[PDB]
Amino acid sequence: LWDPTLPMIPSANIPGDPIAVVNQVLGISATSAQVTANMGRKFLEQLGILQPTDTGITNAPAGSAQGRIPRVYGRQASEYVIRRGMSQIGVPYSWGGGNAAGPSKGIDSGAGTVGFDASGLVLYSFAGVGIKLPHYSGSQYNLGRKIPSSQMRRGDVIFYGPNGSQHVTIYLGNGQMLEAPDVGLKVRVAPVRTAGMTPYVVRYIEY
Repeated sequence: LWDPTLPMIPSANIPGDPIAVVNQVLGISATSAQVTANMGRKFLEQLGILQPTDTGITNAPAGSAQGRIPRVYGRQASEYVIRRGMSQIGVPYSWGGGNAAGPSKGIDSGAGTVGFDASGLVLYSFAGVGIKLPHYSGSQYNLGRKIPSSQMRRGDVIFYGPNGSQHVTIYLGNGQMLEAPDVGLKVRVAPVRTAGMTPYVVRYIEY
């Protein structure tokens, strides 16, 4: 039922729209959704397609094959997401860690450690193009569009455990995935594991 290489428990479940940026000097703070909207608007502006109605949030309604980002720009969007995640290789794992702005202090166990957990890394990566994801893998599994796992494609998101609750990674193609794996390790590229994998992956960006 679970990937037996990792703890056989649900991943950290961080509610709502957490504060992502705190600047004590300037006296400001902002949430993950704020940062994500701002990045989404910048991305749309860089494609030449920003509209006054755009908040910057680009998610498709769950199950729809139509999101805000045009299909002709989806490969570019996906590659930007992957670049963002890959830039984090070497950052420590932290249980509960990460927000749309970068690694962060975790929760519970991970309260004294700045880093990413699996769903935190995924949310950070996708935030660069305005795709807003909750900080819990099981909730991430309910968004986006399902693709059969046998047909996973670079940029799709792989899940593990019941309800996708254990672990989540970004598929890179060629049998490799980007993940924040477990305590004492760092964000890494690793071979895809099939044990405990859900029968679908999730696609957030169409192309």
